[PDB]
Amino acid sequence: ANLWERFCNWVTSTDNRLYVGWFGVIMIPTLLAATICFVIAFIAAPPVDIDGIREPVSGSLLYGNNIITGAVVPSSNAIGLHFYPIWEAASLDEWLYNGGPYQLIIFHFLLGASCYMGRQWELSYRLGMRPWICVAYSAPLASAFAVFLIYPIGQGSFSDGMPLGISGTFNFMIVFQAEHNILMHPFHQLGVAGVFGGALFCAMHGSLVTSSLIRETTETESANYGYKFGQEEETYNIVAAHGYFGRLIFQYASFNNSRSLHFFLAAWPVVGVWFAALGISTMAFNLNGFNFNHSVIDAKGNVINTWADIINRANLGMEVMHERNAHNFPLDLA
Amino acid sequence: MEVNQLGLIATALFVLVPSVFLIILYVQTESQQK
Amino acid sequence: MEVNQLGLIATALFVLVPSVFLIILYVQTESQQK
Amino acid sequence: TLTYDDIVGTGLANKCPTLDDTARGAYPIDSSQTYRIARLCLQPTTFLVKEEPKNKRQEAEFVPTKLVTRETTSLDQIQGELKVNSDGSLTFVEEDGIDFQPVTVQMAGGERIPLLFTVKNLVASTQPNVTSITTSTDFKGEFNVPSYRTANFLDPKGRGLASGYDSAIALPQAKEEELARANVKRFSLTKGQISLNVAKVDGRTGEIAGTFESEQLSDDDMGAHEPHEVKIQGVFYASIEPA
Amino acid sequence: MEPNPNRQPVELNRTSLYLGLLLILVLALLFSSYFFN
Amino acid sequence: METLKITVYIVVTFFVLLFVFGFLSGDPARNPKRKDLE
Amino acid sequence: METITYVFIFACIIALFFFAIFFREPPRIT
Amino acid sequence: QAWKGHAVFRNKEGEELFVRRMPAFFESFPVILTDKNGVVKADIPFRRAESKYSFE
Amino acid sequence: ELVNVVDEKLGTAYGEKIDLNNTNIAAFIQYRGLYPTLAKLIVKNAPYESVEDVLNIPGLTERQKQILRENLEHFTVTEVETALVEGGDRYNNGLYK
Ligand code: CLA
Ligand code: CLA
Ligand code: CLA
Ligand SMILES: CC(C)=CCC/C(C)=C/CC/C(C)=C/CC/C(C)=C/CC/C(C)=C/CC/C(C)=C/CC/C(C)=C/CC/C(C)=C/CC/C(C)=C/CC1=CC(=O)C(C)=C(C)C1=O
Ligand SMILES: CCCCCCCCCCCCCCCC(=O)OC[C@H](CO[C@@H]1O[C@H](CS(=O)(=O)O)[C@@H](O)[C@H](O)[C@H]1O)OC(=O)CCCCCCCCCCCCCCC
Ligand SMILES: CCCCCCCCCCCCCCCC(=O)OC[C@H](CO[C@@H]1O[C@H](CS(=O)(=O)O)[C@@H](O)[C@H](O)[C@H]1O)OC(=O)CCCCCCCCCCCCCCC
Ligand SMILES: CCCCCCCCCCCCCCCC(=O)OC[C@H](CO[C@@H]1O[C@H](CS(=O)(=O)O)[C@@H](O)[C@H](O)[C@H]1O)OC(=O)CCCCCCCCCCCCCCC
Ligand SMILES: CCCCCCCCCCCCCCCC(=O)OC[C@H](COP(=O)(O)OC[C@@H](O)CO)OC(=O)CCCCCCCCCCCCCCC
Ligand SMILES: CC1=C(/C=C/C(C)=C/C=C/C(C)=C/C=C/C=C(C)/C=C/C=C(C)/C=C/C2=C(C)CCCC2(C)C)C(C)(C)CCC1
Ligand SMILES: CC1=C(/C=C/C(C)=C/C=C/C(C)=C/C=C/C=C(C)/C=C/C=C(C)/C=C/C2=C(C)CCCC2(C)C)C(C)(C)CCC1
Ligand SMILES: CC1=C(/C=C/C(C)=C/C=C/C(C)=C/C=C/C=C(C)/C=C/C=C(C)/C=C/C2=C(C)CCCC2(C)C)C(C)(C)CCC1
Ligand code: OEX
Ligand SMILES: [Ca+2]
Ligand SMILES: [Cl-]
Ligand SMILES: [Cl-]
Repeated sequence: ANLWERFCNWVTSTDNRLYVGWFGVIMIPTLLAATICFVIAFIAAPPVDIDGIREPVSGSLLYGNNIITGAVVPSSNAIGLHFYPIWEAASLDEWLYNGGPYQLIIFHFLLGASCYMGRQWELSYRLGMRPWICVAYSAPLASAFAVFLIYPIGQGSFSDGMPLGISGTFNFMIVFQAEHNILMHPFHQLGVAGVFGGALFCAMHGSLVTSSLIRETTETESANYGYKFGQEEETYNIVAAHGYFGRLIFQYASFNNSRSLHFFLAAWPVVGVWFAALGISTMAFNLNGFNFNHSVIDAKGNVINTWADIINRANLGMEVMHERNAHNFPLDLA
Repeated sequence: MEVNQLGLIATALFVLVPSVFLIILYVQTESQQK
Repeated sequence: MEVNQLGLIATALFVLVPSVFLIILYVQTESQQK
Repeated sequence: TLTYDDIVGTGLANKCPTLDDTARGAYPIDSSQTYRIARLCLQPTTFLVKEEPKNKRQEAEFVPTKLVTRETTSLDQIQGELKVNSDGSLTFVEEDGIDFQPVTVQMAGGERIPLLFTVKNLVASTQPNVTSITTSTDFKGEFNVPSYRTANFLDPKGRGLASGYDSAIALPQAKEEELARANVKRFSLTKGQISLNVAKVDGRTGEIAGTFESEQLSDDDMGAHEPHEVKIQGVFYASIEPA
Repeated sequence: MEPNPNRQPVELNRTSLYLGLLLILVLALLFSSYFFN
Repeated sequence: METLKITVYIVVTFFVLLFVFGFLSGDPARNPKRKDLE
Repeated sequence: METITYVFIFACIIALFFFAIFFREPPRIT
Repeated sequence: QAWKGHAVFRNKEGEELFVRRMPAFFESFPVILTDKNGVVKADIPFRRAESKYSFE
Repeated sequence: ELVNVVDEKLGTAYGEKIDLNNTNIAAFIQYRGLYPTLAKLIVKNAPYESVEDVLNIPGLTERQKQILRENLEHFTVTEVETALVEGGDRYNNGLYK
C-alpha cells in the first residue's frame, strides 16, 4: 500500500478507539476550534455590543458573570448577516467588541455537528448496521440550526441568534414569545408533546423492562449483575411486561412486538422535535403562533377577554421592555 | 463582586465530601480479592 | 473579629484532604483478602 | 466617476475627498459676495486620550488608542454660512449635516473610551484680512459637545433621565445616598475646540483640503463618572461656494 | 494489554490510620489559628 | 489580517481535499459485507 | 475566587471525560 | 499613590532635627529626633511627668 | 446635590402648559389649528423670551396670528433645557402610542 492508501485505511479503520472517518476529518478540527474558542471566550472575553447600539453586554466569567449569567454573546446588529471572520477586523480588540467569537464558534460548531451526523451514518456502514441513528440525531441538529442559523437569516442578523449561555438562552426564549407567540404555535406544541412524551415513554419503557427482569441474582447484590454483556438470551420477560401494561390500560394499547415498541420510542420524540425545529425555522419568517386577541366580543361589541388576551398582556410586557434603547420607530419589524 | 463569603467553602465541601466517599468505596472495591 | 476569610477553607481542606487519603487507604486494606 | 456599487464595502465611504499635489492655488474672496461651505468632511485618523494622572501631578500625556467601532467615524455632508467679517476674517457657522459620530476607542490594557466625536454648532474663524483662501489659511473655533447618550437612554437596571426608574429597584431597602450618582442621571453639555489647517486649495473649484486637530471630552455615562480628554487628528475637505 | 509485573498492593493498617488522623488533626489544631490570623 | 486569512484558507482547503478525495477512494467497498458495488 | 472555582469544576469534568473514555472498565463478552 | 515630599523637622531655635530611622529588627520603634551631631533634641515621651524633649 | 432636570421642570409651568422653548411638537395637537403648520414654525423659531414673542415670527398670515393670540393662554416659556431639546427630541421624543 502507498501512503494515501494507508492513510485511507487508518481514517476509515473500524479499530480506532474513536472512529475518525471522512466526516470526522472535517468534524475533528471544526469542533476543536469551536470548543477552544468557546472556552476561552466564556472565561475571558470582554463585553460585546450585541445590539449594535454601543451598549456592550458582558458575557465572560472574568468580567463579572457566573456560570448561570455567562455567555458568549451574539455578534453585533451592525454586522447583521455579514460574515465577520477574524481577518475582517482591524484588530482582535475590534473583533472582540463586535462579537466575532460568536460567529467563529457557531459556524465551526454547525459544520462539526453536521459532520457528527454524517459520521454516525459512516460508522454504521463500516459495522454492517442499519443506517438511521443519524436520522434520529437530525432532530436536535435541526434544532441547533434553527436557533443559530435559520432564525438569524429570517430576521436579518446573527445578533438575534440564541446566545451561547444559560441566561442568554432564556432571553432568546422570552423575546421569541413576545415576537412570535410561540406558545400558541402548533409546531411548538407538537415539540412539547415530543419532549414530555419522550420523557413519559422513556420512564415507561425503563420501568416496564426493569419490572420484568428475570431473577438471576440474590438480594445482597445489584440485579444488574444478572445481565452479562453480549449474552444471547433476553434479560427480561416481554410477555410479562406486555401482560402487565396491557392490563394497566387494555390489551391492544400495549406493544407485544419489541421492534414496533422501539420504533415508536425513536419516532415519537424525533418527529415532535422535528416539528419544534420547524416551528423556530418558520417563525424565522414571521409566520407566528395563533392570534386570538379580541376574538370574543359581546352583543354590543365589548371585548370579552379569554386566556389568549392575558397571554397577550404578558407578551406586551416582554415586547415593550426588550432591548430598551434599540428601537426608534413604533413597530418592531425584525 | 460582592459574593457570599461562604460560597467557596460550601462549593468545595459539596464536591469533596461525596467525591471522597465514592473514591473510598471504589478503591476498597479494587483492593478486594479477584 | 477580622480574621482571614480564607482561613476556614484552608483549615477544612488541610484536614479533609490528607484524612480522606488515609481513609481511602485504610478501607481498601480491610477489603483485601484475609 | 464612482457609483455606490463601486464604493460599497470598500471603506471609501468613510474617507473624505482628497485633492492632488498640484492643488496649491488661491481662492479669491469677494467681500461683497455671500458664501457657504456646501460640504465639510472630517475623517479622523488618530484618537488620543489623556491618561489620568497617577498623582504625581506632572504633565499627563495623550496616548494612542485602538478604534473598535470600525469605519464609522467621519463627519460629512456638513454645510453652513461662510461669513466675511469687517476685518476680512472668514467665519464658518455650522448649520447642519452628519456632524457627530459615536466612537469607541480602547486604551492599552482594555479600558474602552466612548465619545461623541462632533463639530455640532461649530463656529470657526480665520485670521483677519483673508483676501484669498490659500495654503496659509487656518480656521480655529469651538463647538458643542452634548451628552453622548440622550435623555431617553436607559441603563441596564432601567434607570434614565427623561424615562426609566429613579431608584435601584433591585435593592428595595438599600440606603439611597450612596447610590445617588447612579440613580440621578445628568445631561452633559461642554465645549470642544478645533483647528483646521489648509494644505491644498483648488482656486478654480473652491475646494480646500487639509489636516485638523480637535479637543473634546469623552462620554461621562450620564454623570456616573468623569469624562476623559480626547484629542482627535485627521484630514478634512471643504467645498466653498458663492450662495 | 499484558499486565504489569511491577504492580504491588498497598496497605494502611488501623493503627496507622489512627496515628495519621491524629497527626493531621493536631497539625490542623495548631496551624488553624495562623490560617485565620 | 492577511497572513491569518491565507493560513486558514490553506488549512480549510487541505481538509476539504481530504474529505473529497477520501470519499472518492472506493468508499462503497469499505464495508464488512458485499464489496463489489462498482 | 468564584471564577477559579467555576473553571476548576469545569476542568475536573473535562479530566473526568478523559478517564471515563480512555480508562473505562472494558466491556467483555462472557 | 504619591510622595508627600521630604519632611524637614526644625525646633523653636530653627535647628534642623533628624528622626532616628527604624531598623528592620524592630516591629515598633520610638520617635527620637537629634541634631546633625546625634545629640537628642526632641522625642515623643512615654512617661510625661519628667519629659524634657516633647515636641510641645 | 444631584437633580433630575426633567422631573424638576415638571414643577414649573412646563408641567402645566405647552412650553414654546422645550415641549415636544406633538403637544400642539391638543388645540385647534396649531399642528403641523404653526407647530413647525414655533419650534423652528424658539427660544422666546416671552409667550407674545411667538407673534413676531416672520411670514405669518393674519389668520395664523389670530390662532396664536387665541392660544397664548395655553403657552408658557421657561429656560431652554438641554436634555429636552438635544437629540432632535422636540420633533421626535421616542414616544408613540
Ligand atoms: C476541517 C477543517 C476546517 C474547516 C472546514 C474550517 C471552516 C471555517 N473556518 Mg476554521 N480553522 C481550522 C479548521 C477548519 N475551519 C483550524 C485547524 C484552525 C486553526 C489554524 C482554524 C482557524 C479559523 C479562524 C481564526 C477562522 C476560521 C474561520 C472559518 C470559516 C471560514 C473559512 C473560509 O473562509 O475558507 C474559505 C475556503 C473555501 C471557500 C474553500 C474553497 C476550495 C474548495 C477546494 C472548493 C470546494 C468547496 C465548496 C465551498 C463546496 C464544499 C464541498 C462539498 C460539496 C463537499 C469556516 C467556518 C473564520 C470564521 O470562523 O469566521 C466567522 C475565522 O475567523 N478558522
Ligand atoms: C393534569 C395536568 C395536565 C394535562 C392533562 C395536560 C395536557 C396537555 N398538555 Mg399541559 N402542562 C401541565 C399539565 C397538564 N397538561 C403542567 C403542570 C405544565 C407546566 C405548567 C404544562 C405545560 C404544557 C405546555 C407548554 C404544553 C402542554 C401541552 C399539553 C397537551 C399535550 C401533552 C402531551 O403530549 O404530554 C405527553 C403525554 C403523552 C404524549 C401521553 C398522551 C396524553 C394524551 C393527551 C391523553 C389522551 C387521553 C384520551 C383523550 C382519553 C380517551 C380514551 C380512549 C381510548 C377512549 C395536552 C392537552 C401542549 C399543548 O398545549 O398542545 C396544544 C403544550 O404546548 N402542557
Ligand atoms: C413546560 C414548558 C415548556 C416545555 C416542556 C417546552 C419545550 C420545548 N421548547 Mg419551549 N418555551 C416555553 C415553555 C416550554 N417549552 C416558554 C414559557 C417560552 C417563552 C419564554 C418558550 C419558548 C421557546 C423557544 C424560543 C424555543 C423553545 C424550544 C423548546 C424545545 C427545547 C428542547 C429542544 O430544542 O430540543 C432540541 C435539541 C437541541 C436544541 C440540542 C442540540 C444539541 C446539539 C446538536 C449538540 C450539542 C453538543 C453540546 C454542545 C456538547 C455535549 C456534551 C459533550 C460532552 C459531548 C422543547 C420542545 C426550542 C425549540 O423548539 O428549538 C427547535 C426553542 O428555540 N421554547
Ligand atoms: C363509586 C363508583 C361508581 C364505582 C364504580 C367503579 C367501577 C367498578 C367501575 C367499572 C365500570 C367502568 C370500567 C367504568 C369506566 C369509567 C371511565 C370511562 C373512566 C374514564 C377513565 C379515564 C379518564 C381514562 C382515560 C384513558 C387513558 C388512561 C388514556 C391513557 C392511555 C393511553 C392513551 C395509552 C396509549 C399511549 C401509548 C401509545 C403507549 C405505548 C408507549 C409505551 C408505554 C411504551 C413502553 C412499553 C410498552 C409496552 O407495551 C411494553 C411491553 C414495554 C416493555 C414498554 O417498555
Ligand atoms: C489550545 C490550542 C492548541 C490545541 C492543540 C491540540 C492538538 C492535540 C494534538 C495532540 C495529539 C495527541 C492526541 C492523542 C490522544 C488520542 O486521541 O489517542 C487515542 C487513540 C489512539 O490512537 C492510536 O494510536 C495507535 C498507536 S499508539 O497506541 O499511540 O502507540 C495507532 O495504532 C492507531 O492507529 C491510533 O488510532 O486515537 C484514536 O482513537 C483516533 C484519534 C481520534 C482523536 C479524535 C479527537 C476527537 C475530538 C472531538 C472534538 C471535541 C472536543 C471537545 C472536548 C469535549
Ligand atoms: C381521516 C384522515 C384521512 C387519512 C389521511 C392519511 C394521513 C397519513 C397518516 C400517516 C400514516 C402513518 C403510517 C404508520 C405506519 C408505521 O409506522 O409502521 C411501522 C410500525 C408497524 O406496526 C407494526 O406492524 C407490524 C406488521 S407490518 O410491519 O405492518 O407488516 C406488526 O408486526 C407490529 O406488531 C405492528 O405494531 O408501526 C409501529 O411500530 C407502531 C405505531 C407507531 C406509530 C408510528 C407513528 C410515528 C410516531 C407519531 C409521530 C409523532 C407525532 C406527535 C408529535 C410528538
Ligand atoms: C475533587 C475530585 C474531582 C476530580 C476528578 C477529576 C478526575 C476524575 C478521574 C479520577 C478517577 C480515576 C479512575 C482510575 C482509572 C484507572 O483505571 O487507573 C489505572 C490506570 C490504567 O488503567 C488501568 O490499568 C490497570 C493496571 S495498571 O495501572 O496499568 O498497572 C488495570 O487495572 C485496568 O484494567 C486499566 O483500565 O492508570 C493509573 O494508575 C492512573 C490512575 C490515577 C488517576 C488519578 C489522577 C487524577 C489527577 C489528574 C489531574 C491532572 C492535572 C493536570 C496536569 C496536566
Ligand atoms: C497538594 C496536594 C497534597 C495532597 C497530599 C496528601 C497528604 C497525605 C499526608 C499523609 C500523612 C499521613 C501520616 C501517616 C501516619 C502513619 O501511617 O504512621 C504509622 C506508619 C507505620 O508504618 P509501618 O512501616 O508500620 O507500615 C504500616 C503500613 O500499614 C502503613 O502504610 O509510620 C509512618 O508512616 C511514619 C510517620 C510517623 C508519623 C507519626 C506522627 C504521629 C504521632 C502523633 C503526632 C500528633 C500529636 C502530637 C502531640 C504533641
Ligand atoms: C491532521 C489531521 C487530523 C487532526 C486534526 C486536528 C487534531 C486539528 C486541530 C485543530 C485545532 C486544535 C484547532 C484549533 C483552533 C482554534 C481556534 C481557532 C481558536 C481560537 C481562538 C480565539 C481567536 C480566541 C480569542 C480570544 C478570546 C475569545 C477571548 C480572550 C482574548 C482572545 C484574543 C485570546 C485528523 C485526525 C482529523 C485526521 C486528518 C488529518
Ligand atoms: C461549611 C458550611 C456550612 C456548614 C455545615 C455544617 C456545619 C455541617 C455539619 C454537619 C455535620 C456535623 C454532620 C454530621 C454527621 C454525621 C454522621 C454521619 C455520623 C455518623 C455516624 C456513624 C456512622 C457512626 C457509627 C457508629 C459508631 C461510632 C459506634 C458504634 C455504632 C456505629 C457503627 C453505629 C453551612 C451550611 C452553614 C453554610 C455553607 C458552608
Ligand atoms: C484553597 C486555598 C488555597 C488554594 C490551593 C490550591 C489552589 C491548590 C491546588 C493545587 C493543586 C491543583 C494540586 C494538584 C495536584 C495534583 C496531582 C497530585 C496529580 C496527580 C496525578 C497523577 C497521579 C496522575 C496519574 C497518571 C495519569 C492520569 C495517567 C497515566 C499515568 C499516571 C498513572 C502517571 C490557597 C493556598 C491559595 C490559600 C488558602 C486556601
Ligand atoms: O435585536 Mn434581538 O429582538 Ca428581533 O425584534 Mn427587533 O431585533 Mn431586536 O427588537 Mn425585537
Ligand atoms: Ca497650511
Ligand atoms: Cl432584551
Ligand atoms: Cl427602530
